[PDB]
Parts: sequence; C-alpha cells; structure tokens
Amino acid sequence: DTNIVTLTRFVMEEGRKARGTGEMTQLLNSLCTAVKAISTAVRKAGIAHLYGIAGSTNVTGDQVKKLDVLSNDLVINVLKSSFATCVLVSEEDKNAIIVEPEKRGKYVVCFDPLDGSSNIDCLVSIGTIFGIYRKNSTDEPSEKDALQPGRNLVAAGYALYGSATMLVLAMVNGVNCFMLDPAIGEFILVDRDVKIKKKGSIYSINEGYAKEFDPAITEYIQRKKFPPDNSAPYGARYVGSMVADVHRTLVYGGIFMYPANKKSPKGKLRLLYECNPMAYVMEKAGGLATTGKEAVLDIVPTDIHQRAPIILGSPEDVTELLEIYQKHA
Ligand SMILES: O=P(O)(O)OC[C@H]1O[C@](O)(CO)[C@@H](O)[C@@H]1O
Ligand SMILES: [Mg+2]
Ligand SMILES: [Mg+2]
Ligand SMILES: [Mg+2]
Repeated sequence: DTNIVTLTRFVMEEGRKARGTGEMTQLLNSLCTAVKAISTAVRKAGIAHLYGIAGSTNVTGDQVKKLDVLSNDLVINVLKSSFATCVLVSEEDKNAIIVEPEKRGKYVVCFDPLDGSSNIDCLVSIGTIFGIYRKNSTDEPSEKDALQPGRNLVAAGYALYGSATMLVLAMVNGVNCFMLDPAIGEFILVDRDVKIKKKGSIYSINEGYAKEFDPAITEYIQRKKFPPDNSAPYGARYVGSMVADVHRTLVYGGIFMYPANKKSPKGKLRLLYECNPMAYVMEKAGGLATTGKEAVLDIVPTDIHQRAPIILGSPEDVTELLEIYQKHA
C-alpha cells in the first residue's frame, strides 16, 4: 500500500504535460470529499434517521427526500469552496446557482446530488451524477452558461453507493473507475481505460410502461425475448436507479432504456444532470447514447431542467434499436 494510486494523483499525472491552472484537480478533489461524506451518511442512514421525506417538491415535481437535502448542501458547499466554479445546476434547485465573485473558477457543473430516490428506503444502490463544462462566454456568469450541448463536456461521471462505493470518471481520452477505500478515505484506481463490449446480453427497462411504449421499443423488447435466429434470449435487469443500471451496462455490456412514451414525449430523465453525463461516459467507453432519433450529446438544451429520452449501451445493441426506429419512421 506504500504506493497509492489515488484519483487526485491520476488526474494530476495524466494532465501534467497538458499544462494548466489545476482547477480541475481542485474541483474533483472537492467533489471527492462530498462523495465520501454522502457515502458515509448513506451507509448509516437508518441509524441516523435519514430515511423519509423532506417536505418539499423540486421543479420536476419529485418528492424531496432528507438525503436529497444533505447531499445537495454538501455538493454545493464543496464546489463553491473549490475555487473552480462559476455556475452550478442541481436537480434540487429551480434556478442555476451563481458562485460569488470571490470564489469563482472557470467551470460550470451540472449534477444530481442523489440519484435513485425510489430505492433509498429499500437499501438498493443509489448514486450522485455530474457533468462539467468550461464556461465559454466572456460576460457575467448565468444560467445560460449551463445550456451547452453534452458534446461540450470536459469531464463527467458518477459516484455509485452500491455494495462498494465507486467513482467513475470520464474525460477526453477515456473512462477510469476508482473505488473508495473506507479505511483511509481515498479513491483508488481499480479499472483503467474502461471499454464497453460491442454487444451484450442484458436489456434494462421498466416494462411497467408497456401500455405506453412506442412500436419500436415494443418490437425491440419482443426481439430480446424471442430472438428470430434462435439465439438465447437476453436476460432482464432493472435495479431502478439510473446509476446502478448504467454502471452494470458499462461493465457487463448490454442496453439501458428510458424512452419517450405516449405520456412523456421527452421521457423522464433530465438531460443536463442525468442523460448528458451518462451519455458522455458511454461514448468515451466506446458505447452509444441516443434518444432513438438523435445523439443525446448533440441536443442543445433550452431549459436547465429539460427532460430527454435515453437509450444507451453496447453499440451493436443500441444500433439494432435505432434500425427499428428508422424502419418505423
Ligand atoms: O420508476 P421509473 O419510472 O422506472 O424511474 C426510475 C428512474 O428514475 C430515477 O430515480 C430518476 O428519477 C432514476 O434514477 C431511475 O432510472
Ligand atoms: Mg437521478
Ligand atoms: Mg436526484
Ligand atoms: Mg428525485
């Protein structure tokens, strides 16, 4: 253990030749601290009486859990103090947060402080999702600086509070996974340069919405259950927490779906702090992320709380679904 390959070091080493100010290291170190604090709280939530609701509703009309409040405060406070940020967008706040002049840095951060709210009380895996942009304007920071297409991301990733706590970080040249060592409070590199398989054998979707699915999603699911070539049908997995289903898709291959449907023209998941970060991870891992008609990373948002359909995973799987959408167009 006398040579610890920490997230901090990894991020510093890799970007030593590319010169720079080092605020990204500052930013990520800061986020790592929030993530450890959130992990620790989650791991003892029932004894700390942190299960249950807060007594409020966010703009996308969700019921605010107590862990939502704690996680949101922790992430906002550490990013503010990092001296690396100017504009913050969170699922739990109606408007973009503008950092005080004294603490401003060059980055814009979009995040979901706690993802998988419906799974909190039953102890299923939950997580934290983030996407980081460089501010491009030269005028005063504002919500508009958050309204960039996902392809403009410079880093993105998530923390998974699962059987272990994992920080998955994607940047311009690839994806790397760091596991939290709970004894020393450090994220250790455990998977380098992760790449998704070209084709998997698991599909992930909430089939409770079958009555509302479009014909293409309907056809695809039927094909996973009854393959026309006598191959083995795909297995099904749906934890119910985007971070957990997407993490599995990344390391085992396959496809994850939260499509548009008859009641939800743009799906459920939020483009800025759920769909773009996972789409970015997936594309840097050799995967694809589509709405069924266009690349998620190419959408130009007009609303920080905008929703988007998302279909992601192994490229041959996502492509097969796109072919079906194309055929039905
Ligand atoms: O209950 P549903 O509609 O399947 O929604 C589950 C999805 O909702 C979320 O909790 C976000 O609200 C995601 O983490 C998860 O993928
Ligand atoms: Mg979420
Ligand atoms: Mg959330
Ligand atoms: Mg929620």
